[PDB]
Amino acid sequence: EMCEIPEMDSHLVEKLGQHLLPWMDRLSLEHLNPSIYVGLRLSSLQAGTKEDLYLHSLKLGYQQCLLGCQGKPSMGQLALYLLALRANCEFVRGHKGDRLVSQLKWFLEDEKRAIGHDHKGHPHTSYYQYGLGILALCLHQKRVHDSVVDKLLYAVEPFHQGHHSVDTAAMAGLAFTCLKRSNFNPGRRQRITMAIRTVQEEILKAQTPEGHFGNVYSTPLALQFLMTSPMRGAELGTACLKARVALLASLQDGAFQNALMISQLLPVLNHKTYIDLIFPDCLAPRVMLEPAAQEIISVTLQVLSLLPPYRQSISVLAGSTVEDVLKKAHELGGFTYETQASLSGPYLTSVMGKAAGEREFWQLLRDPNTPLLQGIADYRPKDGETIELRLVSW
Amino acid sequence: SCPPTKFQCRTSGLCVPLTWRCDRDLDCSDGSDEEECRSRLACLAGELRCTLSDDCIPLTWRCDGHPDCPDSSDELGCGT
Amino acid sequence: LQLVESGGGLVQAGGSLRLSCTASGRTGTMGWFRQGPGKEREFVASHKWVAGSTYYADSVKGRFTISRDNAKNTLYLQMNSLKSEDTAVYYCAASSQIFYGATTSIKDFNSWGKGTRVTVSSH
Ligand code: CNC
Ligand SMILES: [Ca+2]
Ligand SMILES: [Ca+2]
Repeated sequence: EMCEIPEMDSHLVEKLGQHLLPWMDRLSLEHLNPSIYVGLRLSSLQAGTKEDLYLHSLKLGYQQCLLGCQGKPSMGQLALYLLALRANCEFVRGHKGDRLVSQLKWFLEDEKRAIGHDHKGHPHTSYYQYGLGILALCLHQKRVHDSVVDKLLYAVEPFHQGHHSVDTAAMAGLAFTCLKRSNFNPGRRQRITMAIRTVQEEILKAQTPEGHFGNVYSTPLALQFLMTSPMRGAELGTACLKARVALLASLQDGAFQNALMISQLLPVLNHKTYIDLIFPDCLAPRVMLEPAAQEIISVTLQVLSLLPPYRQSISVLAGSTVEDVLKKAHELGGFTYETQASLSGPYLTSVMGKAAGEREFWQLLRDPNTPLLQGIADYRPKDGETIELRLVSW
Repeated sequence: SCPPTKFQCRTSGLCVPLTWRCDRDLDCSDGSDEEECRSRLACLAGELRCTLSDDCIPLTWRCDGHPDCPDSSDELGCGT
Repeated sequence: LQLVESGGGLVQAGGSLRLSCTASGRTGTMGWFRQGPGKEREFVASHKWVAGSTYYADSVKGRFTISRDNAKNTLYLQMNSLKSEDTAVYYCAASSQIFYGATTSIKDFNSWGKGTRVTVSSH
């Protein structure tokens, strides 16, 4: 059977795109987002001339900062910039282009070395970014060594334990699919074929009784991967229809606010995936997006990990973000937090002067010990909620 | 129209970084960038020395289809 | 979430101990873990929500049979063909998150039972 997720109401799709639209005018390097560009080009929606300026800003920022600036794009972000080039039917080229390719290849080589031949060692970033990097290079027809593919081939088998991420498995699966379709790494062809099936099975086993693969926010990338190949023996069609039901309910309940999440979902709603960047169709018609023309809440903020420990009740207007609660806590006094830019949005580097170290992140949780599925800007707490910030080791 | 730090592409008028004015890379649409023109650090094992450059590259980057050496020496004879 | 184990006492090798764990509420992944006395804890088997979302540690494969009643929030381990090493305390565990296969490690499970000890006799 095939994974077919049928078209959602054009109105519903349009309002998703309108969430992306304001970002088209935010061209500062801290806000530039190659995933937004890609998601829009693969969608049934367009922003017209704004897109061209956006791509121009991407090429200015990424090439100047990496090869020559407020900040620098990470290597993972460079990979998504490569996807953005494919979305405009471009191959990375010229002397600058060649250098960018080798920088991404160095990223993969360093992660390979960090992982080790024992395979005990962890990557400095994630297996998600490792897969994303292989995919990005493959989309531009740039080859990577079998030894590099093998790390990912291992990371995908159920009991491996490098990660337990439906997103990472889907991205891998996407990387493996590009290798297979391009006939790259022929000395790993059978293992690559088997790994794709492995990822299929593990994703179909992460399905929630509601219908989602892992989490509402894992479902988009999971669907992208599942759409790329048949799955004989399995009931892929049924699983995917159940996922649309779950997806539809989530959409109608305002689950998708975050621009990156929308950018990963929009291709699915247009029957496209990142694998369509092998043979892009840049001139396919797309609908022009036009701009879419009081209660008081108390949220408890608790940071047990820090000594002295922090528990406080913060009063904010309803619909306020966790970041909004954090900002009020700084004004009232006794709270300091630090944030770093991400394509997803603000990321919490520090709470109360403690900044997470290697393999440490500040988890956002709502009692009792339930990890939040959304970021500090995206999540809006219900009244009487306790929001906790815990330093945890990944 | 253009800051001293940035070269001005002719016709487009677009301001691109001054580096790239003569990078052998045609960065402006017209090409106005290029046409107007003009004791040692040891490597790891499992790396090559580029034939003419300082540079070291994983030995698997030999004949991988992509020039990783400035001299392109990693992609020269390239036959079994 | 509360997990309450049941069954499991004093069997001769070769076996047939059934085991049970019931939970107050619906959970994502439910699994079983055995602790040898004095030796940390070991993963035994998972079972997520759908069909054969069954994961087994290589020690128990072929005895095995983790099963899950989603209606009644209750998992089970058939544990046929028992041996010396199977003597241990068996703990039920649960987590509200369904992940990408094989959670295996502790720490990935938030809710635990008190355990049923199982003991196998050599004679
Ligand atoms: C890798 C991983 C993943 N994560 Co995290 C997970 N698990 N994440 C991160 C690591 C990240 C650390 C690393 N060195 O990579 C990790 C585990 C510590 C982080 C932490 C969590 N993650 C978060 C979830 C919720 C998000 N993460 C995803 C982006 C989820 C991703 C899945 C996905 N679908 O994208 C994910 C697989 C891949 C991230 C990536 O590399 N993108 C590629 C990269 C090129 O883009 P980037 O933006 O430059 O990547 C950076 C950011 O992703 C940032 N980051 C990671 N997660 C978040 C979440 C938010 C809300 C924000 C603003 C930034 C991040 O860390 C990266 C820098 O390394 C997200 C889709 C995962 C998911 N399916 O649940 C989820 C967002 C859902 C949404 N509505 O947007 C947490 C909030 C969980 C929690 N309750 O704490 C938390 C972020 C807390 C905070 N301090 O602000
Ligand atoms: Ca040039
Ligand atoms: Ca090469």
